[PDB]
Amino acid sequence: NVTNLTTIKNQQAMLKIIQDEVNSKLEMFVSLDQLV
Amino acid sequence: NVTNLTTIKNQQAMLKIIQDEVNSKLEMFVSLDQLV
Ligand code: NA
Repeated sequence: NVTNLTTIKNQQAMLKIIQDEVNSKLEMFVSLDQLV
Repeated sequence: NVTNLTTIKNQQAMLKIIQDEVNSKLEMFVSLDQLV
C-alpha cells in the first residue's frame, strides 16, 4: 500500500514535467497556422 | 491511505487540464489540414 502512494508521487512529478514539455513545440505550430 | 486518494485527485485534475489543451491544439491542426 505504501508503494502505490509513492508511485503516484513520482508519477505526479514526471507527469508534471512532461506536461510542461509539449507546449513549447505547440506554439510554433500555432505560428505556422497563423502564417498559412 | 487517504492522502493517496488526494494525490490521485490532483493527478486527475492535472491530466484533465492537459487533456484539454491538447484537444484544443489538435482541433486547429485539423482545421489547417482541411484548409490545405
Ligand atoms: Na501539429
